[PDB]
Amino acid sequence: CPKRFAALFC
Amino acid sequence: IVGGTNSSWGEWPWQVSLQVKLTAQRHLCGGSLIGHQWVLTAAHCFDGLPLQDVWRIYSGILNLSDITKDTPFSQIKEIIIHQNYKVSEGNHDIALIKLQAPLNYTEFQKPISLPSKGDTSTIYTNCWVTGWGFSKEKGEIQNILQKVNIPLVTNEECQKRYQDYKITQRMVCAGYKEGGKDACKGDSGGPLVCKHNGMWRLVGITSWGEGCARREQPGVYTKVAEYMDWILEKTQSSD
Ligand SMILES: N=C(N)N1CCCCC1
Repeated sequence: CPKRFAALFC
Repeated sequence: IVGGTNSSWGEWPWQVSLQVKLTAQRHLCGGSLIGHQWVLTAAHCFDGLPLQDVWRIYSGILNLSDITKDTPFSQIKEIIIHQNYKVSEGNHDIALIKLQAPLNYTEFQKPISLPSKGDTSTIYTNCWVTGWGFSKEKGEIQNILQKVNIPLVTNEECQKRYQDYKITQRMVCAGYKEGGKDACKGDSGGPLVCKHNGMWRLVGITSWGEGCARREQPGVYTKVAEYMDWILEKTQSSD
């Protein structure tokens, strides 16, 4: 998942 | 949550912590209890493993450091990710989790109310975002559930700040022009709730934004009203 998403490993 | 404050017991009884245990245990995402066996969260919380034996879902917990070996938790029975979610794109960032057992409702463990399939928010003047995510960019998970009051912003104004994407009618934005208050890493999948006439209800699911709490970069949330047909269909069908 891209940088703009908030999961820790995005 | 950036620029927020510590919550007290019973303020946000729908908030859950979605954690994984492999060899170590960690908080990954937020979620909202919406029924006795159903949690609503973000689809992107599952990029990485959707093999659901790893998950531990904590409800009725205000302070995470309070969690021990003996703290009860829910396990996952079923994961329903929106069929049109594609990780690269980011549209339809919404997922349902069916718990292995129904939960008894208490003052600290109750479902959030859902909107109807077609509303506008202009009555939503009092909105809050909660979670255990970072309190700053390049921060760390917070122990006590944080709350922050943030204004909704029109999709037109949101679109101006994000020329690279994509702000659809199925998203809702919230934030301050000057920044300093916002969701952040670890807050994914958690609730954006608004209080109207003394009742709370779920307006958004924490999704994406540029960094955290930057000026003129509002948070983007999945607009729950636009998925209510989907939520009803999937939960009724599964039940
Ligand atoms: N609201 C912001 N800034 N977010 C949403 C949650 C993922 C990290 C970025």
